[PDB]
Amino acid sequence: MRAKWRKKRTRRLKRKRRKVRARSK
Amino acid sequence: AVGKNKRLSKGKVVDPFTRKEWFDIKAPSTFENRNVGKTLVNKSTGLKSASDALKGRVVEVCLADLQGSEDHSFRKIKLRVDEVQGKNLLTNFHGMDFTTDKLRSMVRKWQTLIEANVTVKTSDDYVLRIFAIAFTRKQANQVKRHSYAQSSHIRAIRKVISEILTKEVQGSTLAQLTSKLIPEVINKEIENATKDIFPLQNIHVRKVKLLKQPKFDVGALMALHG
Amino acid sequence: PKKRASNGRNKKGRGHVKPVRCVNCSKSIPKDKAIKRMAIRNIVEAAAVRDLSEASVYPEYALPKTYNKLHYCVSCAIHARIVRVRSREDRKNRAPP
Amino acid sequence: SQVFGVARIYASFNDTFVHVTDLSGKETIARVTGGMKVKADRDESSPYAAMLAAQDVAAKCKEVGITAVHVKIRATGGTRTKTPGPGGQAALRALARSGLRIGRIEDVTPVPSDSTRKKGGRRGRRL
Amino acid sequence: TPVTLAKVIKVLGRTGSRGGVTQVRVEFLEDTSRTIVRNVKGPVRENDILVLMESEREARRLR
RNA sequence: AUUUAUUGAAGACUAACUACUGCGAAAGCAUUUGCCAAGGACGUUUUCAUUAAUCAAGAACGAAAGUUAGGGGAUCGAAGAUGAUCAGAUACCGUCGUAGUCUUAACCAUAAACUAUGCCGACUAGGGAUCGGGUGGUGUUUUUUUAAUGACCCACUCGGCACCUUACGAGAAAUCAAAGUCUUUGGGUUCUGGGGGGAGUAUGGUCGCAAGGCUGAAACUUAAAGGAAUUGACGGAAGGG
RNA sequence: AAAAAAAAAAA
RNA sequence: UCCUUGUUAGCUCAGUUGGUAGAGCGUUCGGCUUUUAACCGAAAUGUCAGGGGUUCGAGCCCCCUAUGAGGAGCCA
RNA sequence: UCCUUGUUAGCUCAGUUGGUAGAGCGUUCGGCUUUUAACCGAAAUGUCAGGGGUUCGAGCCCCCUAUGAGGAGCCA
Repeated sequence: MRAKWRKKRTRRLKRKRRKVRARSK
Repeated sequence: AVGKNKRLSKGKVVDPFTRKEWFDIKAPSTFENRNVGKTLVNKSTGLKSASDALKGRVVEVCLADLQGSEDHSFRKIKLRVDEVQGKNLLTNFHGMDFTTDKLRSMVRKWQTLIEANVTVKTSDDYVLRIFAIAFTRKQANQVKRHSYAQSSHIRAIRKVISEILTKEVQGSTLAQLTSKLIPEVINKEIENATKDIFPLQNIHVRKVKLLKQPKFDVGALMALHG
Repeated sequence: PKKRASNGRNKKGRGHVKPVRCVNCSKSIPKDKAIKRMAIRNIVEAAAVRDLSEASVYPEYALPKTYNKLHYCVSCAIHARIVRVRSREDRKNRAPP
Repeated sequence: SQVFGVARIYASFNDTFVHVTDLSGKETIARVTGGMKVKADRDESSPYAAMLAAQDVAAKCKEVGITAVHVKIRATGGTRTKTPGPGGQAALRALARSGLRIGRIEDVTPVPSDSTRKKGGRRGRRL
Repeated sequence: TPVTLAKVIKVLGRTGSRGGVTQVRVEFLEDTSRTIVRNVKGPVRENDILVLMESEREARRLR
C-alpha cells in the first residue's frame, strides 16, 4: 500500500495509544 | 425539453407590439449624423408617462455609423437619453469604448504593454475615467526580437500621459473633448511627447466613463441639438 | 529516472509561478508547464462568410476575428490530439512545424 | 432607410439563446431557444435548433417591421470556457439567409481581470 | 412539401466508424454558385444529383 | 425563471502583455501611485587592511493544510446532504453547501520544501542569443535639418537565468561543461548512508494549546529488495495500413 | 470523454 | 351545515357543449447500439366518480349523493 | 394473567370475498465470455399456521389452539 496511508493509519494508532495510556496515567 | 416542464406555475393573449410605438433618436451636434434609429416603449398611459422609462436609457453605436468613415470603426460610443420632445428624443455622451477584436489584436506578445488611467473632472463639473494604452514597437534596423522596456521609462511614460490628459481635460468641457477625441489628436500629442523616450506604437487611447454628472442643463442640451 | 532536463516545463531560476487553470477540466497547473496555445479565428467561417457579405450593409466591412489564448494541461491536450508523444530524440526537439 | 436591432446571441454548450432588441436593449423581441425548437435536452445547443430559432426570430422581426440588425455574439465567459458553442455561426448564417440585413458583428464575451476561482478543484473534472 | 435539387461536383471521402457514409460538396442547380457540404448514405459519383428535403444545413467537415 | 438593459453593495483576484525573462538566502514575489528602509551587479588610479571559507551547539525566515481569538465572509469548497452511474459506490460526474479559502494578533516549524546535484575557490572545448551595468564606434533614427539625451546596430567586457553541439574526460548507464581535473587515487570544509523489512515503530526525553514535530532502538524475519538500460509481450496509449 | 471486476502457487 | 377544490388509461396530470377525450410513466412489438441503454416508430388502453335533468350536441351546463383536501363556524 | 398486534414462495415482504395468490432476491435453464462473475433472455415453485363456521365462493369475514412481538403489571 501507499506510504501516505500507512503513515496516516500509524498516526491514528499513535493517538489512540496515547489516550489509553492517559487512562492508565 | 419542449414538453419537459413539470409545472409552468406555482399557484397552479394580448399582442403588445400593437401597444408599442417607435422613436427617432438624435445624437448631438458633435457628429456628422443625428438620426441614429428607433426605439420602443408602450403607449404613454395616464399612470406610466412613457417619457421617463424612455429617458433613463443608454445605447451603444459605432463612431463609424456616426461619422460615415470606416476608420473609426471600432470605437463604440454609449449615448445617454436625457430629454424628449415628440418622437425625436435627444441624447448626450455617456461613454466611449473599443472593440474586443481590436484590443486583442493590439495585444501581442514580445512587446511590452503600457496602461494608464485618470479619474479627472472637467471644466463643466463632469467626472470621467480616461484609460490610455500603448505598446512598445520594434524599430527598423532592430534585430533583437522582443523590444521590451526598462520600467523607469514606463513610470515616466505614465506620468507624461496622466499630466497630458489632465491638462487637456481641464479646459475641455465635454463636447470640446469629444471633438478632441474623434480626430484622435491625443494620440499625436502622446507620441510626440514620448518619442524622445521610446517608440510606442498603437496608442489608440481607451474607454472613458462618466462617474459623476452635474445637474441637467437643458440649456446646454438644447444648445447642442438644433 | 529523469526524462527531461527542463523536467516538464520552463522554470530555471524562479521557484514559483502562480498557476492557472486548464480550461477543459478546470485543472490547476503552473503557467510555465501549461501547454499554451492561441486560437485566432474568423468569427463565422469561410463558407458562410459569403452569405454574410451578401446580406450585409456596410460593404467590404472587415470580417472581424475572435482571439483567445488557451491553456490546456497534459492530459486534456493528449486527449484533444495535440503534443501527443514523441521518441527520445524528437522529444528533445523544441520548435514548431 | 433601415430599421436596425441588436441580435444578442449567447451560444453556450448545452444551449443557444437568440434574442433581439432595439438599439437601447430595454424593449426586446423574439427570444427563442434550441430547447424551444426541439425536445432532447442534448440538442439544446445544436446548430439545427439554433437555425430554427433564427428562422423564428426573423419571422417575428419581419412581422414587426425591423429589417436589419447589429450582431453581438457571446459565450458563457467569466470563469467558464470563453469559446462559443457550435450553434452561434449556424444561427447567424440562418438569419442572414432568412432575409435580414447585417451589421457590426462583435464578440462581447465577458472576460475577467483574473477572476475569483474556477470550479472543479485543482485536480480537475476527472474523467 | 418543397424540396431542393443539387449537383454532386466534388467527392471528398468517407466518414463514419463503419465507413458506409460519404462527404461531398454539391452545387445548387437553382440559385447556383451556392456550394454546400453534405453526407450521403449510398454509392455516389461526381456530376451526380441529390434531392434535399432541407437545404440550410451542412455536416461536420472531417479533414 | 434563463436572457437583455441601467445601477448599487460585498469581498477576493490582478488576466491578455507573461517569455527556456527579472528579483530575492529559500519559501516566495505581478494593477497604479506615493512613503520607508534595504540589496545585487557594474564603474571606481576611493578607503580599511587579512578582518576570510565552511561550521557543532545556538538563532531568524519558513508554501499549503492545520490550531486559538477578533473582523470579514463574493467565489470555490475537505466534511456533510443529495441526483445519477454501477453487482455495490457514503468514489469518480452533477446540484447544494458548514469549516476553510481572505485579513489582523499569535502558534505550528513540515513538503517530490526538487536542480531529488551542500558551500567557498582554481583550471579545463567550441557557438550564438538574452537580462543589468560599463566602454568604443564619422553607425541608423527622433527632435530644434542639427544638438545632448533616449531607443536600435556593430565590436568588447564584468556579473546573472539559462541554452545548442561534441566527448578529450567522467560515469552502471541514463546522462553530465560538471556529475570533469579521483587506483597517475589528497585544494579547504559541514552533513549524511552501510542489504531489505520490522521502523521513522516502541520507549524515554524535550518543543508545542493540540494536531504533531525533533531525537530515536530492539526483538523477530528475509536472500534477495533495488538502480539504468536491452529484446520481447501487453495497453480501456498514439500514428499508419 | 456509458461500461469493461477476478484468474492459487510451482517451476 | 356554508364556501371552494378534485374524482379521467395501471400511476399521475391537461381538456372550450362541434370527440368514448390528450400527456409522461408502466408494458406490446419493432428500430438501435457487439449489447447494457439513455434513446426513436406504431398499438391497446379511462360503464370521462355515481344517479337524475337541460341542450341540434354534455368529462363539460343544472340538482343530488358518496368520496378526498383546505378554511369557517356549531343551544336540542 | 390482562390488552393490543402478527403468522403468506427457500429469505424479506404486498393484497378491495370473485383466479390451485404477488413481488424482489434466491434456485434452475439457455446465451455472452477462454472461465466465473456482472449482463441478456427464459422458466418452475405456496396445501396462505392449524381447526371450525358465514357464503355459491374465504389469503381476506367471525370464532379457539400454537407461535411471535409490543404494552401492563401500580399505592403502601
